[PDB]
Amino acid sequence: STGSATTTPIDSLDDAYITPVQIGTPAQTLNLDFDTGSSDLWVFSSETTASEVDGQTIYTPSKSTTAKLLSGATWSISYGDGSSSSGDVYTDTVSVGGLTVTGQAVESAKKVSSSFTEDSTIDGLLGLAFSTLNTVSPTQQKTFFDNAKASLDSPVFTADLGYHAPGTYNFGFIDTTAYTGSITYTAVSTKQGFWEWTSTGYAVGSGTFKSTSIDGIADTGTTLLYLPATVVSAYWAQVSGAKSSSSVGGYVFPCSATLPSFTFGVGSARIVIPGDYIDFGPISTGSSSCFGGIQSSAGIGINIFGDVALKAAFVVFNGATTPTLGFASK
Repeated sequence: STGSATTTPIDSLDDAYITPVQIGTPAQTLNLDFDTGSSDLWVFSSETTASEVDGQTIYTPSKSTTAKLLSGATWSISYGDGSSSSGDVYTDTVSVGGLTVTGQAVESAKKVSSSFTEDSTIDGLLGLAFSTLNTVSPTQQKTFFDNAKASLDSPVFTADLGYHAPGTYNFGFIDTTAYTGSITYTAVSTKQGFWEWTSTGYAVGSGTFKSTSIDGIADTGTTLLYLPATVVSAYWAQVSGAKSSSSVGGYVFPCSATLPSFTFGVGSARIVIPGDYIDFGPISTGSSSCFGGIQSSAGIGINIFGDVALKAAFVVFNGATTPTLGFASK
């Protein structure tokens, strides 16, 4: 089997991407944030504290003839950005782009943090990291991909995120028309539960490539590119007037600037992020100070190849017995 679904930016900045997901019988379609950095499929629901729901579409398990309470199971998750959610668990039928999993754990939120409430466009998350990170207790549950894998034509999914435009998540096949050149594959460590890999270096603009190992995670659920402070300083030094602002929370730059590109290495291959992808616009409405899309990972504890990086590539998440990651230009 295969599946193919369009993923759409939630706003003009590509802060996140939503993908329609069919849950239950008859189908209830929710728009979920596909997140290769986590492993829970959770949704706003009829059980979510009413004051914490503000415009989201909810899953109502009592209206699904295939929903079953997973007795005794609870979940609770905290994300790198400080947001969180928790609740109980149903199993139900879940379909993405024509690919159907029966008996998928659907984690129903009883509580969500303010960041989730305040974003009316995201109805929940669909985790695509390794199932070892799944938070359901006392019986850990599998991701949608893990459940689908054996049935897929090939045990892979691909992320093709757009810049200020829709893109595609495919399951079970590689669309050879969706990228240019060849896909370069690179090793993955699953030791921390992530799609963790090592970039071979970077360049700023038309500058020389610096060969250096940068361990990080491919994370569709993180907006920005978080890299070591040395790398980030070298980038922003090429933008007149750019500076790190402790009050704003990262590097800012004059909105009148033209940003240089940023290149990262994948083996001997190179992925170029155009400068415009690094512009996250005014820090507040009407400001001439703009927020940067490349930020320091210092104090996150891990480097994160988030959407800023991934949207410059066609990315293969290869879930074979020994997982790997593939990157192609597009």
